[PDB]
Amino acid sequence: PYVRLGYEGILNGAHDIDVAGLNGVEQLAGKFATIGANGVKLAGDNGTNAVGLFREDLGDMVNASEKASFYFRGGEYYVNISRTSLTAAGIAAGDEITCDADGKMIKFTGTGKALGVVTHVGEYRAGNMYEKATQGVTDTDTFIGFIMYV
Amino acid sequence: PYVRLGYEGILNGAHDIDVAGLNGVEQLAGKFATIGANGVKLAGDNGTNAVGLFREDLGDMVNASEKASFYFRGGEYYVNISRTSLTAAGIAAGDEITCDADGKMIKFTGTGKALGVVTHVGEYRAGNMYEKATQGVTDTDTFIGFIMYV
Amino acid sequence: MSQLSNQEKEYLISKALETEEGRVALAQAMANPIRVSLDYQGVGRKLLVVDPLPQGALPVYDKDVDAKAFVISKRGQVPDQVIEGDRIQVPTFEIVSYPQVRFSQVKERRFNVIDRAQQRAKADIMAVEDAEIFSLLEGAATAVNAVTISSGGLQRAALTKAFQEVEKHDLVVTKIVMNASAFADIRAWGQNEFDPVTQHEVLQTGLFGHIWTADILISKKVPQNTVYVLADPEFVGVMPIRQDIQVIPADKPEELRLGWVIYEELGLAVVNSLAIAKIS
Amino acid sequence: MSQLSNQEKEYLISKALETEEGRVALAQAMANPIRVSLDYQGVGRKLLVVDPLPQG
Amino acid sequence: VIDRAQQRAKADIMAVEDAEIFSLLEGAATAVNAVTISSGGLQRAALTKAFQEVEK
Repeated sequence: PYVRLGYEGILNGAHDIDVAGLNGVEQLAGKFATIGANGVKLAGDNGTNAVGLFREDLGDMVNASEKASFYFRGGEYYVNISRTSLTAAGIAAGDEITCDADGKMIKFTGTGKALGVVTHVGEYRAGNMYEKATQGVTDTDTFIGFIMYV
Repeated sequence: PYVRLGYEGILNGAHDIDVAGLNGVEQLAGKFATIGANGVKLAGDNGTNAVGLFREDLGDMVNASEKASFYFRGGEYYVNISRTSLTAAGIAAGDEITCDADGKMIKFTGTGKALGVVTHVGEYRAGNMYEKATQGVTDTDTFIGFIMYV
Repeated sequence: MSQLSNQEKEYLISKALETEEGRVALAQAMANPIRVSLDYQGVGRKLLVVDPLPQGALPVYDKDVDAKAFVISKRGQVPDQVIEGDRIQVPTFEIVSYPQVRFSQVKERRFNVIDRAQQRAKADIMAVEDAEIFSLLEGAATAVNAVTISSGGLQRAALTKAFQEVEKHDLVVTKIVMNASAFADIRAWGQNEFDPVTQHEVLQTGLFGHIWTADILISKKVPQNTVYVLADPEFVGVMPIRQDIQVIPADKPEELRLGWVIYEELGLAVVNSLAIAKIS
Repeated sequence: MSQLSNQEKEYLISKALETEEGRVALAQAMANPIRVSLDYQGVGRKLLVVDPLPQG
Repeated sequence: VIDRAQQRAKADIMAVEDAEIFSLLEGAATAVNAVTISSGGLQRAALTKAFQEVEK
């Protein structure tokens, strides 16, 4: 949700990652969510959000997918439970967060499909809808952002 | 009234006053606009965006919110009827204007917290609410739009 | 000569003309002359920053498999901002008052220089507000030392934290109200017991400087070494502009005083900056 | 981003692109130069550590 | 170097490493501890227990 503030203006205002309660299958080993840099002391919406897929850092931190392009890794088996509040900039748990799903809804922007690359900025984008592909069941084409199912 | 043609910060799309008065099936007492002169197909498009507060000056001219000393331009519940025309293309506030004491919707919040005034731009930018004329109303709006009524 | 009443026709107009009729100016209430300045051109600044690190990694043997360590970073983009104000004045009022012209320009100028610093360093992150520094900086807390103790006591306690970083401090960046009370040393003697006892105020405590700024949040104090830690890029310097020839002066004779800057702020190493919040 | 986007409406920035300026980094104090350091060439070092000493 | 220094000072040894400042050391008798404030006095007091061990 927030593809309606998105369409190339992603990571402004409140965005969740969820429109429906996540599927089963707990993840074992707890860990924190933060999207900040040496602590989240970010309070209020806009700025860097923890929307997008995630990546494990030191395996003690999870954060948003903000790597380099090329050797990109597609789908992942969970998204973090929303702690999006106005005492935060997106999801960032100040306790340990434990995740779940078979994979769930995520947010994709760009002129790709459901899969892009990373420019070290939250979420994925990139062009080429014939060198990229839908994640999840059935073909879905991207034109203004949509919630793509892993 | 049209809401959600605004931009980030506390702002609402343009308000056409068709509700609670509508000149074209009645004619009352005209008087001059000492803001606005810009806009096509009836100017008034940068005289006011969503109808602030209109207050008579010297002689019979009315104008928008301006000043913070030596006769506050603006205030009272005497509002300028913008009639039915075109939304953000036919706002009347740069022409000779007929006012009443009745009308909706009346916007009175500028961008960010504080009772807004009107500059040279028709749209609203942010005053004070205790060092500027207050009409008995305080803005309880949070960032990003949401209706205000005088 | 002699008036008999508080009522005067004389009041409306100038009866004497001098360039001094009263005025104020502050140097200490702005964080921008304190830091170093350099120009930059570009609509924005791009930095790469380090993410959270748990820290630790002990040594292991050469008959046991070598330990590793990693760093994580997120990339950030900072857009430019414009801070500006206009103040609207009636020519008659202005001409007769006289020093009012100078004063209104200097105040609006000061007010813009405060508002640029206020957003960049502090504020919160909203839909019309930024906050660069405040987010990045590392935690430090007076509360560990004691919860409820004097304003003096906090400032002394605060100096020590900086050492940890390998600054060995420089100066403390405090809020104007807070600085006034600490200097005063209130605890309900209002005697000095955390500042030198022969003075009623001080400008060095621990042999380090105090910078008092009103562009910083209330009941917040920040130790950092301002010159290395941040730098101020200037797209445009602050300047007042004056226009008597626009829409509103045309309709009714009016004079506008214009005051503006276009700013950006650079962070060279902002995870050396410590923020502490006062309790008392 | 890192705080509200005011004008940038490009999120790509050419697969990353940044200009020459300071990159933030951690500096911490240490308990390592407190202890004395000296070099050694060998394959292992042997120490003696004191066990219980009977003053009886 | 920072992470090493952090681990090395505090806490009891692991099974891949030996010598950590915290392990090596002894406590102090009840005397060093006071019930009247004097930060200087505690640290001073500590030095004298340490002297018996023959610390310079």
